[PDB]
Amino acid sequence: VNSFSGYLKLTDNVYIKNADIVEEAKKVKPTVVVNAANVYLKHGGGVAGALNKATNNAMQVESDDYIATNGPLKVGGSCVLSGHNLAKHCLHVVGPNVNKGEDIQLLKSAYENFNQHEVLLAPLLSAGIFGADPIHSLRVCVDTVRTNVYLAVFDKNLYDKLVSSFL
Ligand SMILES: O=C(O)Cc1cccc(O)c1
Repeated sequence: VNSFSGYLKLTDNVYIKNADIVEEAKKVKPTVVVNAANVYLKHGGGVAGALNKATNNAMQVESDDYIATNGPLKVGGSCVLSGHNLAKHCLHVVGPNVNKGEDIQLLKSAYENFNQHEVLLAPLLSAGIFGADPIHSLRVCVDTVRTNVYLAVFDKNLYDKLVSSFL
């Protein structure tokens, strides 16, 4: 048993809910929250702008130190940093950004990072301002992630479409 409430079960291991991932993280304080990161960990907008704002910019301060030491992530890659006031840990995962010309095949590599963690609160990778088809992102998630993933979908209209079209 875990602390996640109100999710629809899609598969053995994948759950979904219409929720603000910021508000969900603040309520649950999961072990791992996933950020929709870019390779520079520049948390300007979307989930990383919203997650970073909720940390009062402490996520960005930590991230800048990480990049100064290690250099940029790979598209498809990840790093584990603090979860600040939102979670124990934040898994910063870089899905391909379609609006920058990145290979959508890298979305499966991105979701493979989730398998290193037994339970996660996550957004749909490469959705929203990263420009991918969210229906596709949910299919890749279901067919790639084997650990227990709790997906927060901000947009109620998209949530209903994801559920109603799910095979
Ligand atoms: O949550 C959503 O409704 C779709 C979305 C919006 C912003 C970033 C995402 O990964 C996904």
